[PDB]
Amino acid sequence: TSLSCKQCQETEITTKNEIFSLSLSGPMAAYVNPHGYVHETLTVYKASNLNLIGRPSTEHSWFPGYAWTVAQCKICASHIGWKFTATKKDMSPQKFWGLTRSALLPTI
Ligand SMILES: O=c1ccn(-c2cnc3c4c(ccn23)C2(CCNCC2)CO4)c(=O)[nH]1
Ligand SMILES: [Zn+2]
Repeated sequence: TSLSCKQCQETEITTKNEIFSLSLSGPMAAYVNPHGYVHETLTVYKASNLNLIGRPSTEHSWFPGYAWTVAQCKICASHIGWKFTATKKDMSPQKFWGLTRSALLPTI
């Protein structure tokens, strides 16, 4: 139960027992960005070895209620996913992560 950066390979990002379904039609979804490109994601509660980058934004957020910040590998600066943060106190969970499945190992 261990998932790692695909590019540098050594770095543990998260474990499989951190996965959860917030699509509610699965933990694994696919979302389209503004330019029309499709990203196949995986929602997890917790992840580490990630440098965040930029302010949280809600421009075209895939989870309404939440804002997204870009996330990268500490080591190789490879784009892993985004971190989602709630915009009010009442929501739950308050924060989680949406990771690119094709950026992790093993890919599932
Ligand atoms: O919830 C999410 C998570 C990530 N994204 C996302 C992934 N790639 C982009 C992206 C932009 C905005 C959002 N995203 C652009 C649009 C044009 N101006 C620069 C930013 C270019 O690439 C979301 O759209 N929603
Ligand atoms: Zn890496």
